[PDB]
Amino acid sequence: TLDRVGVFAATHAAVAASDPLQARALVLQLPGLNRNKDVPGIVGLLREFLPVRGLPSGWGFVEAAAAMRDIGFFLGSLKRHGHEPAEVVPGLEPVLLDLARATNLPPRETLLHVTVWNPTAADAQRSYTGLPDEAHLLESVRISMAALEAAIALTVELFDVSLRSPEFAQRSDELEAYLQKMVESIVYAYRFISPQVFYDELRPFYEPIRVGGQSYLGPGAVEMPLFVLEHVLWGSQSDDQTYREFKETYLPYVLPAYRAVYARFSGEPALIDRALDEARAVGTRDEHVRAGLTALERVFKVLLRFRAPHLKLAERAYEVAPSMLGELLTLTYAARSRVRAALD
Ligand code: HEM
Ligand SMILES: N[C@@H](Cc1c[nH]c2c(Cl)cccc12)C(=O)O
Repeated sequence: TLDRVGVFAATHAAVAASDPLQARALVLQLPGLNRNKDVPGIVGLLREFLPVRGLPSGWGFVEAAAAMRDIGFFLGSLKRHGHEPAEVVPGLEPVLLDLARATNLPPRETLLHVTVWNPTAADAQRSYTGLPDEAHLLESVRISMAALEAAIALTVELFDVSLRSPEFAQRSDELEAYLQKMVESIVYAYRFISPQVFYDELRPFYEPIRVGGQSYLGPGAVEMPLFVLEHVLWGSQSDDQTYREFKETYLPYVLPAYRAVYARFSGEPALIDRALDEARAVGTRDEHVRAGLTALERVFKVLLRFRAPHLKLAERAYEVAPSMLGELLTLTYAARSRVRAALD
């Protein structure tokens, strides 16, 4: 039914199935060490598989990203106990920079490494804490990530589709159905994840680390390239500084394609800006214009069905949240309102 998801999931699975450092049984031991707060043990465990003499030259993106995933869980772990991994692990930083080069991504772990590039089986899944809530946390992202990537593709395609065309409404309705997975993610999180366990036990593992003379943020669903999708959809031309800064902050953490998608659309008006300009020039008595705008409004409706419940979720945990959440929600409502005013 959401048939575009399959190829994305299949590329994720290629990385999930890769164990080039033969680290599976070793990374499974990390949660026990984190529970004991055993920093020397954690370093000693990494040094058991960490390449000291470089990366095998037969490797490609898949193996390098898999290697970054396995070393990566030790990065957030060591920082969680108060230590810069690059300061406490000999030869680690060069390795991290080599993997950042091989994958064209930061020299640490990201959301991608800890979720969709991370195998799902109990005898294989990598984790910081080994907690049920962490298992649930990773799954919440696996629900929607492949659908999100498909949604980005659909958004780029929709950009060049004229509102006068019946394709616009059809494409808009299809983009909605993919973004509905974002809502499924939140419903799943609110049902299965303890806010208190997240804040007290999970969140301490996602702090920044210093590599190469700069700071790199830890894994978060904030790194999901939804912001790129909405760059193209509504936000590219926005003059909100805080929002611009927010997008530029997480940009390095997404796949290179989406960094390129983002670059391509910064110089153009957003989809919403073109669609509304077209609607005012043609008229709303054109049925394809009416259906186009109606379906586009439902796209904004589903984004809000993710974003509003997600704010409550974050505030519930931080009751045990960064204000940008509220600001982004307000912006999205304004965009939806513009689409509504196009029909009222
Ligand atoms: C208890 C669970 C969760 C908490 C406490 C939480 C909290 C937060 C916080 C505090 C931010 C602000 C950015 C920052 O970290 O500084 C944020 C942003 C974000 N989060 Fe979550 N989150 C949770 C679950 C999820 C889930 C399940 C998803 C989707 C799978 C998700 C997707 C996003 C996205 C896409 C953003 C960027 C802002 C936006 O699009 O509105 N989060 N979240
Ligand atoms: N969405 C929030 C909560 C979060 C932290 N790490 C996460 C992971 Cl690893 C998966 C899903 C959500 C989160 C964030 O990006 O910080």
